[PDB]
Amino acid sequence: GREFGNLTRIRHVISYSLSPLEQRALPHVLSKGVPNMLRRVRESFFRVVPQFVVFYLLYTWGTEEFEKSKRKNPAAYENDK
Amino acid sequence: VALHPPSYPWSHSGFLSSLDHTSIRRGFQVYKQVCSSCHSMNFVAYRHLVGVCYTEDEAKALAAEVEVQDGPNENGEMFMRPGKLFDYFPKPYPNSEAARAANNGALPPDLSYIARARHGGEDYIFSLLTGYCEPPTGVSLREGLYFNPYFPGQAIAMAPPIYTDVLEFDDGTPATMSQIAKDVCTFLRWASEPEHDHRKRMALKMLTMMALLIPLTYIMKRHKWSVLKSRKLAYRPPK
Amino acid sequence: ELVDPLTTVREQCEQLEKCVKARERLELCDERVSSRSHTEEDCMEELLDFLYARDHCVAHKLFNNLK
Amino acid sequence: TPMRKSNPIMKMINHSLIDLPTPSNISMWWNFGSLLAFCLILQIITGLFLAMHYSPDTSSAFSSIAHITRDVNHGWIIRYLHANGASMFFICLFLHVGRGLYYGSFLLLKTWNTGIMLLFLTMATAFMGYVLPWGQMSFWGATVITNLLSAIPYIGTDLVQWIWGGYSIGNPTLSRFFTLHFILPFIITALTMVHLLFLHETGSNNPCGISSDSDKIPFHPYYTIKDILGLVLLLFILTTLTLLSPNLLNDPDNYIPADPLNTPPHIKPEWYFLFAYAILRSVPNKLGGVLALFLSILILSIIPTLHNSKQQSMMFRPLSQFLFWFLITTLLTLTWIGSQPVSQPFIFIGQLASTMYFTTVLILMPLTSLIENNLLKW
Amino acid sequence: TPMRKSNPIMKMINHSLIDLPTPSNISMWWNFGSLLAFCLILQIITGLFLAMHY
Amino acid sequence: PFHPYYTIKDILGLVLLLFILTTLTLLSPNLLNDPDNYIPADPLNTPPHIKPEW
Amino acid sequence: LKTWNTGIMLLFLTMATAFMGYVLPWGQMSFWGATVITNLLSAIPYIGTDLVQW
Amino acid sequence: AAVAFTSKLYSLLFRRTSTFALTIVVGVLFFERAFDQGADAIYDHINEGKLWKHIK
Amino acid sequence: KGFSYLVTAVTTVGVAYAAKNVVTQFISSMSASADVLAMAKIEINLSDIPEGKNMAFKWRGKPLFVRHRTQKEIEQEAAVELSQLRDPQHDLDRVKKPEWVILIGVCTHLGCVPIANAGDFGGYYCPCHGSHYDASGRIRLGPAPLNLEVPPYEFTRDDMVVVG
Amino acid sequence: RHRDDALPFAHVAIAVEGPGWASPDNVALQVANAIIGKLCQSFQT
Ligand SMILES: CCCCCCCCCCCCCCCCCC(=O)OC[C@H](COP(=O)([O-])OCC(O)COP(=O)([O-])OC[C@@H](COC(=O)CCCCCCCCCCCCCCCCC)OC(=O)CCCCCCCCCCCCCCCCC)OC(=O)CCCCCCCCCCCCCCCCC
Ligand SMILES: CCCCCCCC/C=C/CCCCCCCC(=O)OC[C@H](COP(=O)(O)OCCN)OC(=O)CCCCCCC/C=C/CCCCCCCC
Ligand SMILES: CCCCCCCC/C=C/CCCCCCCC(=O)OC[C@H](COP(=O)(O)OCCN)OC(=O)CCCCCCC/C=C/CCCCCCCC
Ligand SMILES: CCCCCCCC/C=C/CCCCCCCC(=O)OC[C@H](COP(=O)(O)OCCN)OC(=O)CCCCCCC/C=C/CCCCCCCC
Ligand SMILES: CCCCCCCC/C=C\CCCCCCCC(=O)OC[C@H](COP(=O)(O)OCCN)OC(=O)CCCCCCC/C=C/CCCCCCCC
Ligand code: HEC
Ligand code: HEM
Ligand code: HEM
Ligand code: HEM
Ligand code: HEM
Ligand SMILES: O=C1C(=C2CCC(c3ccc(Cl)cc3)CC2)C(O)=C(O)c2ccccc21
Ligand SMILES: O=C1C(=C2CCC(c3ccc(Cl)cc3)CC2)C(O)=C(O)c2ccccc21
Ligand SMILES: O=C1C(O)=C([C@H]2CC[C@H](c3ccc(Cl)cc3)CC2)C(=O)c2ccccc21
Ligand SMILES: O=C1C(O)=C([C@H]2CC[C@H](c3ccc(Cl)cc3)CC2)C(=O)c2ccccc21
Ligand code: FES
Ligand SMILES: [Zn+2]
Repeated sequence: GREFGNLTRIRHVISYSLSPLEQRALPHVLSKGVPNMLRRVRESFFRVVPQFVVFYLLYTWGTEEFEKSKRKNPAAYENDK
Repeated sequence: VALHPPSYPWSHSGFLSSLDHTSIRRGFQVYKQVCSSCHSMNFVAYRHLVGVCYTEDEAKALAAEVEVQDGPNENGEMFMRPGKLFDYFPKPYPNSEAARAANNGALPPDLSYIARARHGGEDYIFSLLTGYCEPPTGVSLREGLYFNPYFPGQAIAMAPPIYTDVLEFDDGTPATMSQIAKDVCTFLRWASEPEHDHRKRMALKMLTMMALLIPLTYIMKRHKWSVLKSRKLAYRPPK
Repeated sequence: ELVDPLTTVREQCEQLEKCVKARERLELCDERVSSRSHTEEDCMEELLDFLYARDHCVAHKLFNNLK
Repeated sequence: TPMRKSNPIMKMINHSLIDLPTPSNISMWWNFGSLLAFCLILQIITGLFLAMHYSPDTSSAFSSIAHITRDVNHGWIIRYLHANGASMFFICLFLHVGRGLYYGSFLLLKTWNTGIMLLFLTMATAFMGYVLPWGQMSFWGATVITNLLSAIPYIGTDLVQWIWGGYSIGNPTLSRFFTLHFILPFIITALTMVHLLFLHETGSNNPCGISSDSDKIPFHPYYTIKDILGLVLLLFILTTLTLLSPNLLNDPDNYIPADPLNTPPHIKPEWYFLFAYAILRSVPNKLGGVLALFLSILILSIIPTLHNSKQQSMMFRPLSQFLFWFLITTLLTLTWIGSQPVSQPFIFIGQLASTMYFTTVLILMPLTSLIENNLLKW
Repeated sequence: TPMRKSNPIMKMINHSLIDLPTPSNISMWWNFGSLLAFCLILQIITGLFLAMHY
Repeated sequence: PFHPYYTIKDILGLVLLLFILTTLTLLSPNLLNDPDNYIPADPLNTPPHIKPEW
Repeated sequence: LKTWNTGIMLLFLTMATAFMGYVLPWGQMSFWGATVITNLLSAIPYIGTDLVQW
Repeated sequence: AAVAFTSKLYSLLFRRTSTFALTIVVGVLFFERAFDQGADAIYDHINEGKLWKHIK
Repeated sequence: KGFSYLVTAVTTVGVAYAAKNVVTQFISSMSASADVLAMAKIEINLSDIPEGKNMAFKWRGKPLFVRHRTQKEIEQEAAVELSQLRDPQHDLDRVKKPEWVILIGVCTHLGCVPIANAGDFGGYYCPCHGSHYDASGRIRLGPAPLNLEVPPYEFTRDDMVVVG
Repeated sequence: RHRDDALPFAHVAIAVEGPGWASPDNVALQVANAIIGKLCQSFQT
C-alpha cells in the first residue's frame, strides 16, 4: 500500500543537505534559540493562561468559604437568652 | 474537626538522611515495658531486630524471655516453650472481644503500621502522646473517657500512657516524658518502614545514572536530526 | 528529680503576642459560659485556636533540648 | 531483495517500524503512545511476579502483601513500581486523548473507536486491581462499584447478587476480582495490536492538519531515537517517584484492614477517578447519576459527528483554542471537587462544572466553528 | 467489490476460511487440527471458571 | 474453496468429538481415573506403585 | 519446515501446561510428580542443584 | 600530520564493530566498581554516627 | 568520527549498568524468602525404637530415618566388597555406633522416599524408578548415583541423640 | 536532490573521494572497479 515509491506527484523542487559529521549538533542556542522560545511563549500566552487564573481564584474562594462555614456563630447563643 | 499537628524537625526527614538507631533501641524498650500491654504488633518478629540494633545472640536472648504455645506433642497435647527468633511479638489478648472486654468496649489498634495509617504520621502520634489536658468550660465526658484535642472528637478512651520516670533507659538517658515520646515515635517509624535507609542508599546511585543518561541520548538524537534541521529547499519551475 | 524541657518551652512561648490575644479571648469565653444559667454553648473553639497558635512555636524550639 | 523484505513476518515488521513513512514535523505530543505501550509491558511483568506471592482470600490478602513488602527480597520496590506505573499509565492516557481532541485526529474513525474501547478496558482493570489489598478503602470501593448495577430497573438487584455470588460482598467476590484482573491486560494487548493495524493503513496526522505526503521521512532512525529519548525521561521520573518520594500519592486509610461494619467518615478514591466521582455526586437521582457517569466518557464517540470546521487542526483556530483550555479547566475543577466533603459550596460548584462540561462539548464548540467559518468567508 | 473484500480484517478472514483454496481429496486425517483448536478453547473456558473457586 | 465443503466437514467432526466427550463425561467418568490421587499429600511416604498420567 | 518447527514448539508447550495442571490438586501422586519433575534439573553438571533450589 | 587523541581512538578501537563492542564490555567492568565505591563513600559520609555498621 | 563514537560508547556503558541491576534484583525476587530459611536441631529418644525398626521423623521438611540394626545385619554389612560399588565406602565410615544408623530418607536419583525392608539387599527400595539400597544406605542397584546422605549428629545419652 | 516525477526514469550518482593522478593506488582501484562492473536498465562504475 503506502510506500515510498508512489506517495504523490511533485515537480521542480530542489533540496540540499550536509552530513551530520560535517556540522554541529547545537550550533546557536543563546543567539537564536532563546529569542525564538520567547516569541513562541508570547504567541500563546493569552490563549491559555487566563482560564487557569480564573480556576485559581475559584479554588481559593471555595476553600475560604468552606472554612468560614465551620466556625461558631455568636448570634446562635447570644440572641435570645 | 481535629486539630492540625505542627511539623517537628525529625532528623530522618531529609532526602538522604537515615534513621537514628539509638532512638530505635530506646523506643523498643518503651514498647516492651509500656505499650505492649494493650497493643499488638502482629507483623514484627525477633529475627527482624538482628542487624538493626542487636546481634543474633542478643536477639535470641530477648526471645528466650517469653513463653509461647506449641504442639501438638507426641500425645496430641499442646505445651509451652521459650521463644525463638522466628516467633512474632506476642499478642496481649486472645481475641478482639476479649480486648474490648478489658478496655470498657474500646479496641486498641495494632501499631505495626500506625505511622503510615494516620494523617500526619509521627507528628500526630507525638502530638497525641504529649497533648492531654483538662477540658474547656461547657464540655463534659461520659464514663471512662479523657479529653485530648488532637483526637477526632476530643474524647478518647486511652488514659495518658506515659510520664516522667515511667521507665529507665539502659544507656542512662534521662527519661522525661518528651524524650520517651520522641523515642517510641522513632521506633514506630522503623516498625512501619524497614526499607528506609537502604532505599535512600539506593536512590543516590540509580538517580545519578538516570540523570546522566538524559544529555547523552539527547546528543545522539540531535546528531541524527541535524540532517533535516539544516536542510534547504528551492523551487525552480521552467516558468 | 527531673524537669521536662517541654514545660519550660511552653511557659516561654506563652509569653508571645499571638498567644496572648487568643489567651484573652479564651478567658472572655470562659466568663460568658460560666455566668449564664442555661445554655448549649461551650468554650472549645477558643481553646483549639489558642493551642494551634502555641504549639506552632513549641515545634520550632523543643527538639534542641532533647537527645 | 534484502532479507528485510524476504518474508511475511519480517515484511510486516518492516512496514510497521523500519520503512513506515512518518510525517517530518510531528512534535512531543506523539510520544505518549509508545510510552503507553511501555507502561503496559511494565505492568504485566511486575504483576506476574507479585502474583506468585499474593493470596486471593479475605483472611490473608492484607497479610500476603505485608509478607511481600517485608520478607521478599526487594519485594517492596516491585510493589512500589507496580503502583506507580499505574499512575504513569493514566497520566500518559489522558495526555494522549487530549492531543487527539486538539489536533483533530478523531477523523480517523476506526483508531478513535478502538481507543475508546481501550480506555474503558484500562479503567476496569485498574479498579479491579485497586480492591485486591482488602484494606478499608478497597472494601467500600468494591461495594459501591458492584451496587452500580442495581440502577437497571427490571433486572438489576439480581445482577448484583449474581456478581457477588452470595448475599453480600465476600470471599467469593475477591477471587472473581482476581481472575478478571489477571485476564484483562492481555485482551488489552490484542486490541492494541488491532488499534495500530488500523492506524498504519492511513498514517499519522500532524500539527498543521494538512497532508504531509510531500515530506515523509522513514521511521528509522529518526523516531526510533526520539522515542528512546522519551523512554529515558519517563524512567527518570518513575525512579524518582519510586525511591525519592514514594508516599506522595499514597493513602493512609488503605493501611487499615477491612471492617464490614464501619465506613470511614471521609471517602476518597484513587486520583485518576475523582472526576467521575464528582459527576456521580452531582445528580440528586440514582438512575440519572449513573447515566451521567457513563455518558461522561461515552460522549467522545459523537465528537466526529459534531465537527463543522473546514480545517482539521486547532493550530489556526483561536476561538476554538480558548474553548479547549476552558474545558480542561472544567475537568480540573471536577477533580478538585471530588476531593472535598459533600458540603454545600462544593455541591453547587460541582453541579456547575458538570453542566458546563456537557454544554461545552455538545453546543459551544459546534457554534464557534460556524462563527469561525463565517469569518474566513466560506 | 463485495464487503467480503472491502477491508483488511475482513479480507484476512476471507483468505483464511472462505475463499482459501483447499485440496479436493484430503481425508479424515486432516480434521484433527480444528479439533485441537476446539479443545484449546474448551480448556480455557472451563479453566477460567474453575479458577474462581480453587 | 474452503466454504462450504470443509466448513460442514469440520462441523461433522466436531459433532462426533462432542458425542465421545459427553459419553466419557457422563456414562463412564472413572474410566481413566486414578485412585491414588484421592489421598492427600504426605511428604514422608512415597506409595509403592507409581504411575503418571497415561 | 516452518509449520513443522512451530508444531514441535506447540507440542512442548502443551506438555508443560498439562503437567503443571496435574499437580494442582495436591494429592499423593501430584506431590511426587512435582518432586521428580523439579529434580530433573539437578542433572545439569555445574549449575543444576542451584537451579532446583531457585 | 597531527596525531590527535580522538583520531587514534577512532583508528585503534572504534573503526571495527567487534572491537567497539569489546571496548564497551571492558569499560563497564571498571566503571561499575569505581562508581559503586564512590557512591557508598558519599552515602556513609552523609550520615556518619547513625549506621549500625560502625555502632557494632 | 572518534569523538562521535566515544559518546555512544559511554551511553551504552551506562545503559548496561542500569540493566544489570534491574534484571538481577527481579531475579532475586524468586529465591527463598526470609521466613523460609529456619534451621533447627532435632532430638530423638532411642528407647522407643525396637530392634529391627526403621523410624521416620520430619526434619527441615524431609524424612529422617533412624534404624536400630540387628547383629546379623551388622555382620553381613561388613562383608561387602568395596570394589563392586559405584560409591565405595565401608560401614564404619558411615556409623558412630554399629547398632544405630541415621540417614536422610531422600533418594539420590530424583527425590522419592525409599521404602524400608524391601528390595534384594534387605535395606531400602525406591518405587519410583527402581533403586535398591543396603542397610548401610549404600546404593546397590538402579539408576541412583550416590549413597544415602548421613547428617551430622551426636549422642547426648545412651538413649538420646541430637541431629543438627 | 532535484525531484521531477514527470521524467520516465531516475538517475543517481554516488561517490567517495579518490586519491588523484599521482598516487600508485589508482591501479588497484581500477581492478576493483572491473570486478563490480539484474535490477535496472543501466549501470556503471
Ligand atoms: C458404553 C459406551 C458406549 C460407546 C458407544 C460408541 C458409539 C460410537 C459410534 C461411532 C459412529 C461413527 C460414524 C462416523 C461416520 C463418518 C462417515 C465418514 O465419512 O467416514 C469416513 C471415515 C474414513 O475416512 P477416509 O476418508 O476413508 O480416510 C481414512 C483412510 O485414509 C482410508 O484409508 P484406506 O481406505 O486404506 O482404509 C481402509 C481400511 C483399512 O483397513 C485396515 O487397515 C485393515 C483392518 C483389518 C481389521 C481386521 C479385524 C481386526 C484384526 C484381526 C486380525 C487377526 C487377529 C489374529 C490373532 C491371533 C492370536 C493368536 O480402513 C477402513 O475401512 C476403516 C473403516 C472402519 C473405521 C472404524 C472407526 C472406529 C471408531 C471407534 C470409536 C471408539 C470410541 C467410541 C466412544 C467410547 C466411549 C467409552 O470412516 C469411514 O469411512 C467409516 C465410517 C463408519 C465407522 C463406524 C464406527 C463405529 C464404531 C463403534 C464402536 C463401538 C464400541 C466402543 C467401545 C469403547 C471402549 C472403551
Ligand atoms: C561460549 C561463550 C559464548 C560465546 C558467544 C559467541 C557469540 C557472540 C555474539 C556474536 C553475535 C553475532 C555477530 C555476527 C553475526 C553475523 C550475521 C550474519 O553473518 O548474517 C548477516 C546476514 C544478513 O542478511 P542479508 O541482509 O540478506 O545479507 C546480505 C548482505 N549483502 O544474515 C542474516 O540475515 C542474519 C543471520 C543471523 C545469524 C545469527 C547467528 C547467531 C549465533 C549465536 C550463537 C550463540 C552461541 C552461544 C553459546 C553459549 C554456550 C552454550
Ligand atoms: C499526579 C497528578 C496528575 C494530574 C493530571 C495530569 C494531566 C493533566 C495536565 C494538565 C495541564 C497540561 C498542560 C500542558 C502544556 C500546555 C502548553 C500550552 O498551552 O501550549 C500551547 C501550545 C500551542 O501550540 P499550537 O496551537 O500547536 O501552535 C504552535 C505552533 N506554531 O500547544 C498546544 O496547544 C498543544 C495542546 C495539546 C493537547 C494538550 C492536552 C493537555 C491536557 C490533556 C489531559 C486533560 C484531561 C483529559 C482531557 C480529555 C477528556 C475527554
Ligand atoms: C426488542 C427485542 C429484540 C429484537 C431483535 C430484532 C432483530 C432480530 C435479528 C435480526 C438479524 C438481522 C437480520 C437483517 C440483517 C440485514 C443486514 C443488511 O441489510 O446488510 C446486508 C449488507 C451486506 O453487505 P454487501 O455484501 O456489501 O451487500 C451488497 C448487496 N448487493 O450489509 C452488510 O454488510 C451487513 C450489515 C449488518 C448489519 C446488522 C445490524 C444488526 C442490528 C441488530 C439490532 C439488535 C437490537 C437488539 C435490542 C435488544 C433490546 C435493547
Ligand atoms: C532496563 C532499564 C534500562 C534503562 C536505561 C535505558 C534503556 C533504553 C536504552 C536504549 C535501548 C535501545 C534498544 C533498541 C536498539 C536501538 C539501536 C540503535 O539506536 O542503534 C541503531 C542500530 C542499527 O544500525 P544502523 O546503523 O541503523 O544499520 C547499519 C546497517 N549496516 O542498532 C544496532 O546497533 C543494531 C545491532 C544490535 C545492537 C545491540 C542490540 C541490543 C542487544 C545487545 C546486547 C545483547 C544481550 C542482551 C541481554 C539482555 C538481558 C538478558
Ligand atoms: C492500656 C492502658 C493502653 C496502653 C498501656 C496503651 N494504650 Fe494505646 N489505646 C488504648 C485504648 C483503649 C485505645 C482506643 C482509643 C479509642 O478512642 O478507641 C488506644 C488507642 C491508641 C492509638 C489510636 C489513636 C487514634 O487516633 O486512633 C494510638 C496511636 C495509641 N493508642 C498509642 C499508644 C502508645 C504509643 C502507647 C505506649 C506509650 C499506648 N498506646 C499504650 C489502650 C492503651
Ligand atoms: C492502552 C491504551 C492505548 C495504547 C497502548 C495506544 C497506543 C497508540 C500508539 C502507539 C499510537 C501511535 C501514535 C502516537 O503515539 O500518537 C496511537 C495513536 C493513536 N491513538 Fe492510541 N493508544 C491507546 C489508547 C487510545 C485512546 C484511549 C484513544 C482515544 C480516546 C486513542 C486514540 C488514538 C489515535 C486517534 C491515534 C492516532 C492519532 C494520530 O496519529 O494523529 N488511543 N495509539
Ligand atoms: C494494565 C495493566 C495493569 C494495571 C493498570 C494494574 C493495576 C493494578 C493496581 C492499581 C493495583 C493495586 C495497587 C496497590 O494496591 O497498591 C494492582 C494490584 C495487583 N495486580 Fe496489577 N495491574 C495491571 C496488570 C497486572 C497483571 C497482568 C497482573 C498479573 C497477575 C497483575 C497482578 C496484580 C496483583 C497480584 C496485584 C495485587 C498486589 C498488590 O496489591 O500489590 N496486574 N494492579
Ligand atoms: C495446539 C496444538 C496444535 C494446533 C491447535 C494445531 C492446529 C493446526 C490446524 C488447524 C491445522 C490445519 C490443517 C489440519 O487440520 O491438518 C494444522 C496443520 C498442520 N499442523 Fe498443526 N496444530 C497443533 C500442533 C501441531 C504439531 C504438534 C505439529 C507437528 C509436530 C503440527 C504440524 C502441522 C502441520 C505440518 C500441518 C500442515 C500439514 C498439512 O497440511 O499437510 N501441528 N495445525
Ligand atoms: C491447554 C490448556 C489446558 C490444559 C491442557 C489444562 C490441563 C489441566 C489438567 C490436566 C488439570 C488437572 C486435572 C485434574 O486434576 O483432574 C488442570 C487443572 C486446572 N486447570 Fe487447566 N488446563 C488448561 C487450561 C487452563 C486455563 C486457561 C486455566 C485458567 C485459569 C486453567 C485452570 C485450571 C485450574 C484452576 C485447575 C485446578 C482445578 C482442578 O484440578 O480441577 N486451566 N488443568
Ligand atoms: O511509536 C510509534 C509506533 C510504535 C513503535 C514501536 C512500539 C513498540 C512497543 C512495544 C514493543 Cl515490544 C515493540 C514496539 C509501538 C508503537 C507506531 O507504530 C507508529 O505508527 C508511530 C507513529 C508516529 C509516532 C510514533 C509511532
Ligand atoms: O480447519 C482448517 C483450518 C481452520 C478452520 C477454522 C478454525 C477455527 C478455530 C477456532 C475459531 Cl474461534 C475459528 C476458526 C481453525 C482451523 C485452516 O486454517 C486450514 O487451512 C485447513 C486446511 C485443511 C483442512 C482444515 C483446515
Ligand atoms: O463512593 C465511592 C465511589 O463512588 C467510587 C466510584 C468512583 C468512580 C468509579 C468509576 C466507575 C466507572 C467509570 Cl467509567 C469510571 C469511574 C466507580 C466507583 C469509588 O471509587 C469509591 C472508592 C472507595 C470508597 C468509596 C467510593
Ligand atoms: O517418577 C515419576 C516420573 O518419572 C514422572 C515423569 C514422567 C515423564 C515426565 C515428562 C517430562 C518431560 C517430557 Cl518432554 C515428557 C514427560 C516427567 C515426570 C512422573 O510423571 C511421575 C508422576 C508421579 C509420581 C512419580 C513420577
Ligand atoms: S527417584 Fe528413586 S529411583 Fe528415581
Ligand atoms: Zn536495593
